Amino acid sequence: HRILIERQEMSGLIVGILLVPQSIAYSLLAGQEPVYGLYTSFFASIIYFLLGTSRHISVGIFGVLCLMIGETVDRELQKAGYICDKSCYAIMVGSTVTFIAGVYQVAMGFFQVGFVSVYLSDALLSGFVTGASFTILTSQAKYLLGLNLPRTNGVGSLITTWIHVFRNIHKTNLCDLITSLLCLLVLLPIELVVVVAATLASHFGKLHENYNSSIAGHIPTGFMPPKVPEWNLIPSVAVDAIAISIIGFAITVSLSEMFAKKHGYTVKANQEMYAIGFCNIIPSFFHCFTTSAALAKTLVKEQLSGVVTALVLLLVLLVIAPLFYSLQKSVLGVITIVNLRGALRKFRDLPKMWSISRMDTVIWFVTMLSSALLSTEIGLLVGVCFSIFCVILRTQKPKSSLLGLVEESEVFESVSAYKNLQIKPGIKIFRFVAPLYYINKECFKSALYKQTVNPILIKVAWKKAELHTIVIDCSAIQFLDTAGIHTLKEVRRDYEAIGIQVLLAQCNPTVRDSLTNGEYCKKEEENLLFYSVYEAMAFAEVSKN
Amino acid sequence: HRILIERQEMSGLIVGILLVPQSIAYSLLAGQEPVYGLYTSFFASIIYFLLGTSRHISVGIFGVLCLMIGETVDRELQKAGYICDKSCYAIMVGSTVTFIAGVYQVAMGFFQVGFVSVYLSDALLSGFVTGASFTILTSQAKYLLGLNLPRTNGVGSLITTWIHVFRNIHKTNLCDLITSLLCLLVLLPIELVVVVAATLASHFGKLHENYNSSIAGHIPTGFMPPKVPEWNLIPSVAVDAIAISIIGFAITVSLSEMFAKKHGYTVKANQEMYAIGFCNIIPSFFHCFTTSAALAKTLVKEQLSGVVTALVLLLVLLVIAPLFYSLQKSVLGVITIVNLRGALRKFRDLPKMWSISRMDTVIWFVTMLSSALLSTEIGLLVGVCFSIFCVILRTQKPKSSLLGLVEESEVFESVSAYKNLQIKPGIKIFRFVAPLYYINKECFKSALYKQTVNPILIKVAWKKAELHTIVIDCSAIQFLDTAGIHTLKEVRRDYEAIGIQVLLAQCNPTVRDSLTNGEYCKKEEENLLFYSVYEAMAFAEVSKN
Repeated sequence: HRILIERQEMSGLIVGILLVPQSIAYSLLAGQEPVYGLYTSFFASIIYFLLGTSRHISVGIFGVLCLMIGETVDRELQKAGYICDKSCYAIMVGSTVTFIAGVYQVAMGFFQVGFVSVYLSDALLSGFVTGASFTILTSQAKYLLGLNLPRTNGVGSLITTWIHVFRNIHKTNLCDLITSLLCLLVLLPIELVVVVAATLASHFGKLHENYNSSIAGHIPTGFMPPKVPEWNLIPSVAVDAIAISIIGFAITVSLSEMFAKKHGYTVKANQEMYAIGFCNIIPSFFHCFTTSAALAKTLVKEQLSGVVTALVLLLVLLVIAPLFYSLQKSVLGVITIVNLRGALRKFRDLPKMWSISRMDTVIWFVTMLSSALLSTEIGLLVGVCFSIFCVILRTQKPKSSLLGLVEESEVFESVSAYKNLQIKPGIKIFRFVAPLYYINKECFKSALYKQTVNPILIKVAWKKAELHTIVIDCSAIQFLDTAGIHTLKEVRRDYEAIGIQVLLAQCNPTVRDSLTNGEYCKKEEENLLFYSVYEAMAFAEVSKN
Repeated sequence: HRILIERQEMSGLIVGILLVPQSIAYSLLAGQEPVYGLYTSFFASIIYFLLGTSRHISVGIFGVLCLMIGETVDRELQKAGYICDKSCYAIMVGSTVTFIAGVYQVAMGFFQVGFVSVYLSDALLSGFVTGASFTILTSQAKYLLGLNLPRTNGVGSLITTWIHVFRNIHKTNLCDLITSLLCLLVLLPIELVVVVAATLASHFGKLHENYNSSIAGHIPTGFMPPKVPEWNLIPSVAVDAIAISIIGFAITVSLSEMFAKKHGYTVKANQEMYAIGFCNIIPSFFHCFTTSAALAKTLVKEQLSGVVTALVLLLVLLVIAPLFYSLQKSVLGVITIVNLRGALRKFRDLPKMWSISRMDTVIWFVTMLSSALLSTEIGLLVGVCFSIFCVILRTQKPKSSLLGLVEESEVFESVSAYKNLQIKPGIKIFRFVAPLYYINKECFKSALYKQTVNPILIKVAWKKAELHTIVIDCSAIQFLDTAGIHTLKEVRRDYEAIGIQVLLAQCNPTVRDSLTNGEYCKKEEENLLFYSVYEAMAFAEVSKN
């Protein structure tokens, strides 16, 4: 009773006016002069308009990217202790990091090795974004309170800044706090009106006369010399540029793909990789720090309209620049806070994530904690690795149950999950859902010994002094590592020694090849491998009689 | 046409005489006085006899363990630049590492958290052992040549020592080389005769008169004060002790289990963990450096006989000690080389490993290279992580094929691997062997779009301007992460929009719960989930007509 089978041989003005206040900071947070953030936004929009495929996205300054480049800039400053002065040296450092990141992105795009973008899960990404949003929140807290705490960096930056704030809660400006409260209650085209009102009030009332920290005049136009990167700092920033490029292009391709799935569906991942690479090389020579697809802006916008944004930026870089100076830094802080509100709202729908899948929620929380309390790069690395390990954990504990026959059908279901299932005596069909390899080898052996009889104990009892065949269903066993071949041979040998016959059913072609290479089936011994659970069970029934 | 199923609610003298020459070195390699290796062997045998369960093993000095403790000792010496003198300080350092490793082992045994022992595969272990064997070979090369190269440590120790040897190949003793050649040709109870002859020749001929480096007199007995560990160096050695304890107890349990499987089969893993823990704490207070199950000795032996070994050791520690001094260090080198021959022979059977499984062979080679060229601890870590990643790689590229019906049966086989399979027109049964999660989501979508039609392209062609149902077999899909739920919903939506009906078959109970929680099945929409490939295919056949 066997079957023989043979194998084969426009709206841009809004964003453009939202980007002006949304840069000074993302530039101040980045630790550079405010006009250079505007340079970054302008060059990013212009470059993406020249070449790009998203057709609905706002590439440019990305909070998290600015935070990472700022952390790298601060570390390089502390290492060097810095013509170069202060702003210029940091700006060159940022440009060097940008050039290296763009080179990495373009190399990955050309090599077609962009598969490294699949290790992010979007849950790791949401957690990482939320952690960075909290980090930006604490960074802007000192502008919110008009404080003057010393610069801090490294693991535990969040808690260190918070405890410094607690140390000198007092001795504030008390005008920045008041205007921050006013801007907060207004915010909760609102941003444009808010910045206009704040600028008008600061200019009319002479806020800086009361020691209120405000934005100084940023040099209009300028930037005439296209200073190339120094390239001596290349080794000192390469490791940071790796993570910067990975995050930037992964977020860009994710946003492009999601918007294309919304409509159009014409986004080519390799083309976006090329575009984000050239959005970090050509601008890098033009005093820029980074570029990536911005989550919030994209929401504000929702690529010709992008040109409009650039135009507005150019106007702000041509004649509207003095209209924006002498503006209190607290307004930039509250603007940053209300833009991070969008990423912060992900907390509200935490139960929805918990209901769908628990391990993902656990990965999300672990990534959040590692990317907020610890450093950003360490947080992302902890996230990617934790996700890879979680896949391993699912294999280590694997569903395993006996199988029962469904009446008037050949369907074999799980008796531990489905009721009214018939099992004839002397036949036990074991089912192991996960792959069998070195990790769950002991678990597979223990589960089989528990559901069925234990051959070793019964043999030792016999030496001191019902069930006759076992049908091991391998339908769900995707691969069998060297340890698996040995485990299966050992199981068969023990059960043969006790007096039981072990039958393998529904084996994958790959598992069949692995068993054949391991000499499990000997030389056409037969009665060991079967193509269906039903056929093997009927064969056992015949063999018993 | 559906089925309704409801869910449930003696020989010891030989080893003892082989251990004397097999310690001086494993002590010299460890960077300590030779008599302390004998102390370690004696205390290990005595402790394991008092408590233990292997009943066939030779716990004691393990080459790799001695190498690791010696590397830690050398690094601590360089950090401190060292009453303490030279030998005593290093000995205290080793004892501290031993105490910390024993504490770690006993804590893991008590906590029943020994599951961390399942991440080694025995292929990673074989590669790690081979790499350490090469490291010991290069370390003993300088005794083989009677050289005097300066001490080296860190990543690239092997190549650095080799290039130093090349730098001064000349200016050798030329007597140590000759006696090493003689011992080599004799070796290739042989070891006992060899050491006896070497000692007799060295004593009679006055080899050290010709600047031949020989073993100095080691203090007989002694060790009366049980000097407790300093405990100030505890933080400086904890990270090394972690790896030391993991390797030691994993090797011990592996050897105990394999020998028990050979016969007896009474080894309890937790009891062995406790024993190896107490084999590194009580001796640690008695001037010992480490303890683990030795691979080679065990072969020499093959626990009452272990006592015999201790007795011999005690005699060597009582009155036979001066019988062993003034013995050329080259003899110890050749003895170490011929004992590493056993681990080196694993190269000969490399094709056998390649035939059984290729990825394991790749893991073995990667671990070998990382544990020989780079440092030992970095090699082991590179091994464990690489193995965990390799499981991920198998999922990223997953077998995927269409399914065909087997004549006069309900068996559905793979048409890409099995011939003479019937597929009626308009039905395509896709099979995805690996789990569906964030890693292979794109691969699953691409494979399905390739074998069947591509809904997005056909829809865009229709907008610019045969197959009617798809049965997705989920029998091998163990788990569905949040991304999987979204991918399946997107696939169903696209195929519904084009005009095709998507059917899921043989879903696991866990996958059913995941789909239900993700609102894939809506509210009893039916005709979406089926318990068998046959039932869903017949339902499609009826629905077409």
